[PDB]
Parts: sequence; structure tokens; C-alpha cells
Amino acid sequence: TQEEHLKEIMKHIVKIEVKGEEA
Amino acid sequence: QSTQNTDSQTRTISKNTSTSRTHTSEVHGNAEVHASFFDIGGSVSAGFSNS
Repeated sequence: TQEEHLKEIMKHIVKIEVKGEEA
Repeated sequence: QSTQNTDSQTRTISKNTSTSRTHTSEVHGNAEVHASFFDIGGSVSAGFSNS
């Protein structure tokens, strides 16, 4: 599960982006 | 010869009303190139907004 934990830390290393509306 | 003097006071009371209806479409694009010490990514996005 060490590889899975490394993948989780890599995922944390980033932003889920933002929700922007240009209507 | 003749001279005329005139005074006039006017009171104008006005009403107005309105409606409006807007229909908005929208097509967004995006590309992205990410780079790290050993991690490089790229991303392509497109968006379809009605309003």
C-alpha cells in the first residue's frame, strides 16, 4: 500500500482547480 | 411696436415600465502544460455554457 500512499501524497501536491462562470 | 412678457410653469408627471429577455451561449477553451522536477503533464479543456 506504500505505492498507493505515494500516489495519494502526489494527488495532495496539487489543486482541484476553481469553479468560474463567464456567463 | 409691441413688447410681450410670458411666464410658463409646466408640471410633467411621467410613468415608464420595462421587461427584457436575454439568451446567452458560450464556448470556452483551455490548454495547459505543467512541469516539475520529474513530472510533466498537459491538459485540454472545452466548455459549453447556455444562459
